[PDB]
Amino acid sequence: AVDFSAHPWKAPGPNDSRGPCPGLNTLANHGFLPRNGRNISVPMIVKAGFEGYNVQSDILILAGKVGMLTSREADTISLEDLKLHGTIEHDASLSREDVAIGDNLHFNEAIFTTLANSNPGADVYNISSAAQVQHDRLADSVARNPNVTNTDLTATIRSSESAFYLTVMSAGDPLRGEAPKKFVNVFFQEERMPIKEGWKRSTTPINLPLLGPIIDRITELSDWKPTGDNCGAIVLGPGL
Amino acid sequence: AVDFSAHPWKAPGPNDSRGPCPGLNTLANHGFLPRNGRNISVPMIVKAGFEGYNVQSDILILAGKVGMLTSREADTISLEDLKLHGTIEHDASLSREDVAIGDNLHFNEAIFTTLANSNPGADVYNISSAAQVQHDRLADSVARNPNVTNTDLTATIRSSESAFYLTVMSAGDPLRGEAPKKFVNVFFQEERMPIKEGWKRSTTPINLPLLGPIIDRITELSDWKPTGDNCGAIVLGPGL
Ligand code: HEM
Ligand code: HEM
Ligand SMILES: C[C@]12C=CC(=O)C=C1CC[C@@H]1[C@@H]2C(=O)C[C@@]2(C)[C@H]1CC[C@]2(O)/C(O)=C\O
Ligand SMILES: C[C@]12C=CC(=O)C=C1CC[C@@H]1[C@@H]2C(=O)C[C@@]2(C)[C@H]1CC[C@]2(O)/C(O)=C\O
Ligand SMILES: *[C@@H]1O[C@H](CO)[C@@H](O)[C@H](O)[C@H]1NC(C)=O
Ligand SMILES: *[C@@H]1O[C@H](CO)[C@@H](O)[C@H](O)[C@H]1NC(C)=O
Ligand SMILES: *[C@@H]1O[C@H](CO)[C@@H](O)[C@H](O)[C@H]1NC(C)=O
Ligand SMILES: *[C@@H]1O[C@H](CO)[C@@H](O)[C@H](O)[C@H]1NC(C)=O
Ligand SMILES: *[C@@H]1O[C@H](CO)[C@@H](O)[C@H](O)[C@H]1NC(C)=O
Ligand SMILES: *[C@@H]1O[C@H](CO)[C@@H](O)[C@H](O)[C@H]1NC(C)=O
Ligand SMILES: [Mg+2]
Ligand SMILES: [Mg+2]
Repeated sequence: AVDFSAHPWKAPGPNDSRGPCPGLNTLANHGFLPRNGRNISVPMIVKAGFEGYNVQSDILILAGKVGMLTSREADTISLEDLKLHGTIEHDASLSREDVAIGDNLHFNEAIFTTLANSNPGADVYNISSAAQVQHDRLADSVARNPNVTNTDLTATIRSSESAFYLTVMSAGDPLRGEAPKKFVNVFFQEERMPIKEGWKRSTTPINLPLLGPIIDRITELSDWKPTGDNCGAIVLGPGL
Repeated sequence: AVDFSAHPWKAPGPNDSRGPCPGLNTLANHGFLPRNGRNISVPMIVKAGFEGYNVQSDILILAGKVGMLTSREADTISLEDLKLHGTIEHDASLSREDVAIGDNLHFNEAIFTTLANSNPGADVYNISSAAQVQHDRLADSVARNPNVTNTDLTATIRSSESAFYLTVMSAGDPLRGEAPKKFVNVFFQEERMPIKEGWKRSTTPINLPLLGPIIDRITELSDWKPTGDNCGAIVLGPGL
């Protein structure tokens, strides 16, 4: 049971911390996480992701504790902290620029155009369109960023993020790996749950067993290859 | 106010969780951390390390949050969880065996002999002896472990651990980078604060600024070289 009327969307104020993740930013914009985007713990993320999206603790504990590395605090982050390049934040994002050549934090409409224009002739994004977008975004980074980092780990994270927008913003069973364009576009562009537009929280739990085959299929269709060393080493904290 | 007399050493029972770290095990054995070694958060580690050893939050937050990755819980570990190979736990330990050829968890006297016999003719261990021990322990792993991992990261972690025993178990200013053998031996062999033997908590804070030059000097004197892969990629969670 969750009451979305008790969780209205509100635009972030000037002192509200927001990060590179539309998932967490949207939860904050609805007060499932603190609207100020600060002093956020893994337990808070677990609860917020469950209440807002029906995303389960398996993925949120795993990703959450990696995310905690990005702050200087014992057990919390600000959402903006997650911009730390090379922990989770990576090149060839769907809606942000690469840090070496631009802003790796804020939503960018020109970057988002690739996703927005994907799956022409359908009213949904799906696994094949998501894979094509990942292929095109990586090619863009390889072309324009001489410092691009593209590893097994970044590629897996990227497919996980695509799987997230396909599942959390779904109309039908998230298993199907497709989501209305109208829902996904609001998610990214406004960091809002598209309630007025007809979206409802999944009644099916979204967990690693559900996401895994979607992730693997997106990767397979994306015609991916590693770059350089292919070293999957994360940055372990800020300012090292 | 911290009262060391209210923190007696007690040997762990068979179901009290202990890990590969003598620093955290000793805090547990004195009740600065829970004696059962479970349900331990980074704030708890920060407070325990301050109270017991005068180790500051900078290093304990950084290491603590990496250590949290080893459990399946949102914000706690058991001490035994820290044995997870390739997060922090590494080959060429001072007092444990390499996981591929033995027990990477428990104190082992035969391994410890190298450290115990270091700095002949003196009643202290110091930076040069610590470096010699690291050189010899790595050589042992290269000789006997077909799955040996030796990277910049493991080498740095090893120097950090040597810097910890030299500073936390010091008699004089921890700056000096030397510790009585009688104190360090009790620390490793019994995971006890050597209070009866004359040890007292440092009155000087032990933080990254203090440890950094000690760590770097231990590395430099150890005649360390890359041997293979050199990708400092940590394991991000259990059972992946
Ligand atoms: C709650 C469900 C979640 C959803 C639905 C979600 C969704 C997404 C999506 C779609 C992106 C890609 C943005 C892009 O490429 O432009 C993303 C990026 C990101 N997410 Fe999440 N996320 C969730 C949870 C988390 C958690 C728990 C963390 C914890 C650290 C996190 C950290 C990030 C980071 C750092 C990025 C930036 C990666 C990059 O594009 O460079 N997310 N998220
Ligand atoms: C800050 C939180 C801490 C975490 C998460 C942590 C974790 C660990 C881990 C996982 C190991 C095993 C590495 C290996 O040898 O394979 C280790 C070793 C060690 N730790 Fe800690 N530690 C912490 C704090 C401390 C403190 C405060 C001290 C102070 C005494 C300390 C001293 C040591 C020493 C001397 C070793 C080396 C043991 C050996 O090589 O046999 N640690 N630590
Ligand atoms: C992408 C992800 C999930 C969504 C997100 O926004 C941030 C992250 C960062 C950590 C990722 C995580 C996963 O989805 C699971 C990953 C990708 C993990 C690191 C390795 C991992 O645990 C794995 O090897 C199997 O999935
Ligand atoms: C080993 C350590 C501590 C324990 C742990 O589980 C994880 C790490 C990784 C990063 C280490 C950190 C330190 O303790 C301080 C170090 C070693 C740092 C990298 C360089 C460093 O910041 C330094 O002081 C000298 O270069
Ligand atoms: C909350 O975060 C701020 C930084 O935004 C930090 O100064 C403060 O100590 C944090 N509080 C905790 C311990 O949760
Ligand atoms: C990119 O790599 C070059 C070396 O190839 C380096 O000199 C430069 O500083 C890097 N730039 C960034 C932004 O990391
Ligand atoms: C995605 O939709 C397009 C257009 O409707 C279709 O051609 C394609 O086969 C779909 N892919 C998947 C994986 O369903
Ligand atoms: C673990 O610690 C938390 C926080 O103090 C507490 O609420 C919980 O009940 C504890 N669990 C156990 C098994 O003791
Ligand atoms: C360590 O002690 C030995 C023996 O007393 C001495 O020869 C050596 O120079 C010392 N090294 C340092 C760094 O103090
Ligand atoms: C360890 O090394 C042996 C011998 O080279 C090899 O057969 C085995 O697969 C290795 N195991 C690991 C942990 O990779
Ligand atoms: Mg990015
Ligand atoms: Mg070890």
